[PDB]
Amino acid sequence: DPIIAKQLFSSLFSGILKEMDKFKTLSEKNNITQKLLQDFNRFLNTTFSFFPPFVSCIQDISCQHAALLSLDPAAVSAGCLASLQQPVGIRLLEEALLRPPDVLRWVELAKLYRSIGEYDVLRGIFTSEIGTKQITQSALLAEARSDYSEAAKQYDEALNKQDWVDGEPTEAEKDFWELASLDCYNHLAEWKSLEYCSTASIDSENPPDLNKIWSEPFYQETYLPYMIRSKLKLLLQGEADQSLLTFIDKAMHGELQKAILELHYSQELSLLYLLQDDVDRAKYYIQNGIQSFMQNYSSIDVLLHQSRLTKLQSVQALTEIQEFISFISKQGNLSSQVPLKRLLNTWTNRYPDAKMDPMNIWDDIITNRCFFLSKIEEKLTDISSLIRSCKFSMKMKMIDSARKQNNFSLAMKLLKELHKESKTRDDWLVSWVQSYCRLSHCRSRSQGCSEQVLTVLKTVSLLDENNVSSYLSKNILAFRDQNILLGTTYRIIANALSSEPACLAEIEEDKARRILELDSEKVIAGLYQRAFQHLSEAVQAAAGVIDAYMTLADFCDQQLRKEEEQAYPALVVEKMLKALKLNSNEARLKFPRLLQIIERYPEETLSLMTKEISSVPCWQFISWISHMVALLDKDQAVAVQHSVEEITDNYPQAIVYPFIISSESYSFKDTSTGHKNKEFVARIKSKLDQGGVIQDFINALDQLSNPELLFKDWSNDVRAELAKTPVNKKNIEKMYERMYAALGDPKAPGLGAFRRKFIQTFGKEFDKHFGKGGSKLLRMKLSDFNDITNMLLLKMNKDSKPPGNLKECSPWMSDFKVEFLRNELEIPGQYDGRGKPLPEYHVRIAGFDERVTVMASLRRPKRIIIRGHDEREHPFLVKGGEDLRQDQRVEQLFQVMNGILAQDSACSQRALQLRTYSVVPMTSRLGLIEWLENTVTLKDLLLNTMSQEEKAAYLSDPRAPPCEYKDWLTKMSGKHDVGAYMLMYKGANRTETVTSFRKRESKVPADLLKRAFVRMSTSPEAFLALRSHFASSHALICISHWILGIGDRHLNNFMVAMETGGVIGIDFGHAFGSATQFLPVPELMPFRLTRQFINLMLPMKETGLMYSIMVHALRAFRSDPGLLTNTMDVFVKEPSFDWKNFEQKMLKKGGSWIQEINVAEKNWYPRQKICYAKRKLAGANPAVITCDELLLGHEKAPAFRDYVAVARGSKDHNIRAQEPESGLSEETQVKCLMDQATDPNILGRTWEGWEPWM
Repeated sequence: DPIIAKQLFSSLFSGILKEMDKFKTLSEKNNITQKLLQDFNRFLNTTFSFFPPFVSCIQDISCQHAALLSLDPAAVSAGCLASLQQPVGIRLLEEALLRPPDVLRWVELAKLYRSIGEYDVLRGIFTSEIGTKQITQSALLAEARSDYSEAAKQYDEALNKQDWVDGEPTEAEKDFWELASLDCYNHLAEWKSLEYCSTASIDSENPPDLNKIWSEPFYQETYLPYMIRSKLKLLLQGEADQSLLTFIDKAMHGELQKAILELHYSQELSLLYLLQDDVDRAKYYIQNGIQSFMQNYSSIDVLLHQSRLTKLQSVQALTEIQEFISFISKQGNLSSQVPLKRLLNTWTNRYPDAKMDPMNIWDDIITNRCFFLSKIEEKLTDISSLIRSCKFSMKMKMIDSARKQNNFSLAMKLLKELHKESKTRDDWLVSWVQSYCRLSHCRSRSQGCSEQVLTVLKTVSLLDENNVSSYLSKNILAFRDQNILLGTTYRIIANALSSEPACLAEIEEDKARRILELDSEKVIAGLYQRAFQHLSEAVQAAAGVIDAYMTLADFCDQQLRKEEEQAYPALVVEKMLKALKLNSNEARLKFPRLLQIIERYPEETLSLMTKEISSVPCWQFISWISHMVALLDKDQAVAVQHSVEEITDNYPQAIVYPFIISSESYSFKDTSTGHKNKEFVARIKSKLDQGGVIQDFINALDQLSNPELLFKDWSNDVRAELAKTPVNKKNIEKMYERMYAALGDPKAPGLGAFRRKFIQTFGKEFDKHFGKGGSKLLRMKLSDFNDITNMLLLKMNKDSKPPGNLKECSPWMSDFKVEFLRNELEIPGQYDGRGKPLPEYHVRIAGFDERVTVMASLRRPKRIIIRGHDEREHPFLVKGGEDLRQDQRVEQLFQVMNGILAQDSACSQRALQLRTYSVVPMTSRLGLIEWLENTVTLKDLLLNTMSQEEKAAYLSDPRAPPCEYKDWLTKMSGKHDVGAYMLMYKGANRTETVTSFRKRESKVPADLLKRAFVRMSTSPEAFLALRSHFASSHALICISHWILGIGDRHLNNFMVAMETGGVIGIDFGHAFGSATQFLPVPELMPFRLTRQFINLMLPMKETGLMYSIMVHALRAFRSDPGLLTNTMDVFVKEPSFDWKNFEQKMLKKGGSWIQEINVAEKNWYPRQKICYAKRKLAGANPAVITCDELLLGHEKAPAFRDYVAVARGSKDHNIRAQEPESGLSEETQVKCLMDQATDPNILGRTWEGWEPWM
């Protein structure tokens, strides 16, 4: 076994080098270490067989001592690239680049990061380190998205510069421009311009590409693959070129020119010998290619993902070469057409996937298949059309996949190269024209309003071509799609010149007259009619008609939300319900729009609403069941009664827990239409929970929650109502029954659920103190004294034992053991939209477990370890007293959020997906949350990475960052409580707080997250995997907690997954902007990007991985039809939190918000939150929205202009003070977001529990 020999030598040598340090002082020690360094250089230079547990052995023992770190940047990179052991040379070069020699080290580290994928870390060092110009930054910005036309334009516009008098570019960024030009010319199909750029550096005047590349081997690694690739890829379509054949012939004579050429490529060699018509050498080289693939794939480590992916994305082309050789060697395939037709039918069914394979894979497979079909049509001397139709269909599928990955300069050249063939038949023409129009519609979603008219005024005249002169009367699926795309075209024009009213028509010469022939307000209303007519013609003419419904539906819906400043409510309701009658999901999230339009326009279209909802499969409302059953109290519930009856008759388990939350509060009417509704609610209450076990289940769960932290909630309920004025009658009398049901006589909890073990020590002990309560407190009406309740509430927690130690505390569950058909429970947490469910195969609960575990918080939830009838064990979390509906709402928002992420190409290629869980509110004040296995909170991870002494030095010391902030706030203001923040904004300037923040954040250990990810990783090939996952997950939740504005992101709202290193986001108390608007000391930062998240990525900068993930996710978010805005609108206009639930849930945790109701009762305003979220989704300065929220919630306060001055910028140091208010872009938006999150003027002035330094 070579691995244990590697480990034994790597431990023995380091032990000897450690033990020699007593004698052999610094005179001889330096000579010994330089001789060891020279011998290691000699090993790496004279090796010829790169044995990987030898190469990795010497590169592992050099990295651990600070004398061999300056080993050999030229040899380390070559040994790791040839030995396929890159993540140890990466660690070696990074440890050298910590602590010119430090320029070629960045060149070799970029060479090592380029080979394992990792193109986001690669761009992050070509800006911070290989910089010194202002055109490299613009070119890399244009290449970070799939825009390799301007990005390669401004590289050849900078290599052949002449003077450029501001300095001279170095010799490290002068060939980097050539290499990046080769990359960007390779990303398109620029095959005539890649060979010239790759051969224009070895020599001049038609250079000798025969032996000049074989000496000075820098021309052998970089300029050789691009030359042979660009010449073969231009040979495969038909030319002569006579340059690669002769070079391969003259290079296949020797071993120095033969071993490299037959080891590295061999598949280019098989394609070349197939071009030279001989098959046996091609057979030998394709079998050598398959064997070399197997040898390479067996050496990449399994947890280096995307290296195995880009390795495995070539087996289809390899196997298609082998399959073409096998198809052409037989003689039965020649003279008969059925194996050819079977080959075509298996070719047009095995595509690479759109949206997931990059376009070089598509380019390889389609160019190979067209070469194969040309060879087959050569050897088979109708049948000429059956191959042309295959080639046309494959090329059009390639273009349709190319558009979806935002390759528009690559799709336009394919559409222009395919136009001449798409002329003879009409269906080819309409597919080409509709692909053209779809490309123009998906292209214009990012240009400004002045160019959005220009890019779609081209696709109007080419629809006045043929395919209208008697084609769209024989076929109907094209006649629908043309009307859909023309309506969308006029929609983009009419919304384009309405945001900018007339200046877009002013910047025109005849295009304004071409607009107006189809002022300044009477043409917009004509273009909306021109959009409406074409969108309404389509529904009169599976995903061929539900789009025809839903585009018209969303156009009329945005017309109504614009008209709020017509018989359109008739056209929204039917044309959304007829598409929900088919299985849709874009029509399934838009149903509360119908529930709001039938309320706001109720005088018409309501019997139509009943007649249209009367025939719908009643499983497409289980996501919206808690919205239709909250209409049971309210007037006009006759539009939804048959669906509730159908659900209670078919699935009487998935309506129960929304029924208990809505029967808790119901104030019915007295009119004749409000007369049958009481009978209906009584009917469903009688026919549901018929066995009488769901209420006993909920009662047995309610006995598990702590009552000592429920007496707190009852005291806060009664002291907020009784102790203001003696005019509010009998509310305390109606609300004392809730306290009497859980405390008082001991037979009432036995009648409710069971004889508790807690009531023997609670309800028997608190009788001689609560006889006074039952006598006087039931009829008190004094509203003056509460210390007699405070002194017993203070003594009730010194004798109470939150250890219950068993499941015998709630003994209905300890002996569950179901017997027969007596209404089995079916454990909650299923039935979430998602087609027609199968209730027989759902997990039924078949036992509890005899252990309880209390989680550490203030509210103390309880984890239960119950079992299932599949003999699994599910743990859950019981939280009693708290309305968990809002967490369920925002997790549904996270579900639609990472459903819209997975539809994006550049996000699904990196596998960006938010981590969700399940929350069920069984009744109000009682719910059930999922539990996550083997996860630790972020503060506990950082607190257990430390040592045993520095923990005490960090927690208990006067110079600790906790106590120093309190001393600083005492010094700057004067008062020793909250309110000193209000005087610190006016008693301090910028520089003092910035220097004090640096001085107090230079006291925590900087290597606190790298130490945690290196303590548990055991390998350099696992350190990379555990760090990049943490980076991607934290960047995704940082950008996702900003659109729907979530504050309070302190160190306990993040849970890391200690087997793979990924963060979870929890605890959504602030959903829209409220931590800055209603807390006393606001939160001015967008998210949490502190020092530890910065120092994890050293020596790389924040302009790499986190920057690219945030920009890609934000561009995924703000390119939508409006699903997220509609769902957030439905979330805020749901009447369950009208400042009262807000103040109750802020009361139940005693922090900083205390005793504030004078203006916030009349300043909730659910239109404002949607206005601000839509405004920041439309592109806005992140310090303008913050100042608007501070204006909305903090005026008539002393330090308000200081709030604006701190969270506005400084115009000298801050990039967010130099940019305009609106009309921004994604890259500059993320730049201002990173400037606001990392700002010592902000983090020096922030809440003391948010902990900005760590």
